[PDB]
Amino acid sequence: GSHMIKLTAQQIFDKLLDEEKILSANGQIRFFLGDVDIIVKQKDVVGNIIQEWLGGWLRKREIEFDVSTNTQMPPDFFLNKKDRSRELLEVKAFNRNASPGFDIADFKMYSDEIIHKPYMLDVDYLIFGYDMDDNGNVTIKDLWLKKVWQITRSMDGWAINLQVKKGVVHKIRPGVWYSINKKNMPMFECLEDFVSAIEETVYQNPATRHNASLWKRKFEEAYKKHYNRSISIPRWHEIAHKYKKK
Amino acid sequence: GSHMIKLTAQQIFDKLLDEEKILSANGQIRFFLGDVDIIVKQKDVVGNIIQEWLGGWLRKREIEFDVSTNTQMPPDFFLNKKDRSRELLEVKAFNRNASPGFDIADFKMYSDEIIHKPYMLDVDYLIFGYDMDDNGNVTIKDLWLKKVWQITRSMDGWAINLQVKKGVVHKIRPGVWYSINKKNMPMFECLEDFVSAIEETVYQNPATRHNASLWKRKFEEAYKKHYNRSISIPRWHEIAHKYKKK
Ligand SMILES: [K+]
Ligand SMILES: [K+]
Ligand code: NA
Ligand code: NA
Repeated sequence: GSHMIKLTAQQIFDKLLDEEKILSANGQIRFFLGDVDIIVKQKDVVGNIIQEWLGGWLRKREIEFDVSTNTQMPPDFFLNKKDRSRELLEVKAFNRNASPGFDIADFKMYSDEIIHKPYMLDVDYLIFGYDMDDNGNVTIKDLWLKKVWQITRSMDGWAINLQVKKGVVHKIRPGVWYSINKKNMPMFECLEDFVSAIEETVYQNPATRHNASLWKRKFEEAYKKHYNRSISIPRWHEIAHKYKKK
Repeated sequence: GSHMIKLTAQQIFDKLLDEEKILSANGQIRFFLGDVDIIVKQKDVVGNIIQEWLGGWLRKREIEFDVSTNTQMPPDFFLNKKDRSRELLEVKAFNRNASPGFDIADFKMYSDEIIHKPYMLDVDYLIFGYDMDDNGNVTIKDLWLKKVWQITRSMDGWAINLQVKKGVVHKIRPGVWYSINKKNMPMFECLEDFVSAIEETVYQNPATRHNASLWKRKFEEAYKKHYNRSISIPRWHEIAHKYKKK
């Protein structure tokens, strides 16, 4: 009939890698109508549909989950139906030939979110590095399971890597975590440093400066409630050198 | 092996209607990867892919054609490989629940094109009125084969229905030819009236006014060369009443 198992993000990662054999797998978008079917070669559609496909893959393996009603904020899937603060999964996809084109989240929303819901910082990002050839055959060249702090970095002029347009801050932007090329700007080494960057960015950004004063304390108390454990966020000025050039 | 037939636009229209049974047919976009396949419910992708599907349908029925290298101008298919001025096919698709969302062509380009290539006015438009339900099943609710003059009309403030933004003319826009509701603005009754609208629109539009003086003569001579037959384009002022309100 129906025997539904509960899985974690690491089990899903490992299952796709070993059991599905995702790295060697082949796939393609296809449109059927009447008695004719054709390949579909629209390249931008692949990234939006991998998330839907994992949905179908989970649902076909009887794996237990809920879906997120908010597209703007993480997560995409709740892997624990009874605990919606833990076992949280975000699916991301980008064309592997170029740098990662996905966004993490609007900075203003995310800086507020992680005070109210610090457990969002422990969301797992299942990232598909996909590729589509000229014939339309889609393949997953790379697959990753990473934390938000593992896929972001600092930038020039701001504490965290941002999308800034005409001096106005928008979305937190990912770095190139996978490159063996050792740049002057590496990814954040730990959660505390990422959060330290967020803290300072709150003050740097004129839009979010109004709630910069209390931010550190408010976050550390909120982390304590939800995790029953203190966390020490270093000052950005002390740790900035690890992530900048000079 | 391969027995390839030559068809005309009306034969293709009738074949789809009776032999394919397009009106009662069912279809859907679908993404395969590994061993999981899912429905794809992105609604904007359907319109772009019907054109590709007809390509596949022609190619699977051994039907002879060439494809157009220019997306901005008609046609999409050349149904006569030896005569690329005749048997020209444009495929259009719109969601049947709303009014037609497709464009005919940029007006500046099209006003110049029909002097150099008057045979473009005899292009056949195979128009798919499609629909996608909540489950993702695509159906062709209506199918039409029409001329450009049968799917356009006048508007308020210009001789032909246009997309105007801040007093700047862009694309020729289709009317609602299919509606049994008899509006004050009907579609053009014949080719000559459509062309009369184009002629006047050339002068009305400040961008194309520089070549408005000679336009009528230049067009009528060009029509004569290509068709070996004179054509009389009426003055727009005389016929405007048929297409306006007052
Ligand atoms: K997001
Ligand atoms: K066109
Ligand atoms: Na979400
Ligand atoms: Na074309």
